[PDB]
Amino acid sequence: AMNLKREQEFVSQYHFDARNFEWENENGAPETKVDVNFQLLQHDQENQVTSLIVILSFMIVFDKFVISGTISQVNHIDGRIVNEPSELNQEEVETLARPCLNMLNRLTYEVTEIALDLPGINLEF
Amino acid sequence: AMNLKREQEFVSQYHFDARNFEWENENGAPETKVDVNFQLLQHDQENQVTSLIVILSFMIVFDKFVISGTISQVNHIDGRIVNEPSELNQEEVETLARPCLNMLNRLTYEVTEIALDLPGINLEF
Repeated sequence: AMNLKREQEFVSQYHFDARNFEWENENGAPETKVDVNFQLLQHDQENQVTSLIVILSFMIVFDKFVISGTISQVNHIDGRIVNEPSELNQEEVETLARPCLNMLNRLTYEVTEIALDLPGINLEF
Repeated sequence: AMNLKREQEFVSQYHFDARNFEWENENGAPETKVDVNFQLLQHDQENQVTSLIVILSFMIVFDKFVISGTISQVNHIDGRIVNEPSELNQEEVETLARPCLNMLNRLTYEVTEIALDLPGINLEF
């Protein structure tokens, strides 16, 4: 089990936009892309803690609309010095991103239910 | 009572953005502005119906974030030719905009509850 201390997850940007098919005719249709990246904040050598920001950025393309933005969370990994965030494995990355991914799922469910007047879309990320 | 036939309300854009105080230091803080405008679609002379689009555009500034976008609804005013939408009075304009305003209130309540982890903000528009 990762020994994580987590700060409050933070929405920097959450955008719902209807697709503009006139614009896409000229410029091409947007593509879905979802990415998790990491910013180092601090290595505490004495206590062996790495503080970083987990950053979830997304553009998710539906038939009629696009969901896009960035959600992030400061995480402290207790008991490990992670020099380069690329050394974290897939399971570690998912664990680190889990609160952000949940935020994305819950905003998307509520916004799509309300905006479309249909049962909410569950991304299940 | 207005004799309205309404089509489904439509979200063109609904954006939540954290304020960028570095950007605002250079560029000035955003200001709240909410506006209702009208696009004529058709005057049906025989049936005496004016079809228009009611367009609610908004930028709403909170301490830490901004809500902005556009929500619209095609309305048909049955029994009246409205040559120039500026001839509608305040009560008529509110009635025409009511579904859009409700959409704005409900998206804002849910998005703020989820994103901020606090009771939803009720705009009460």
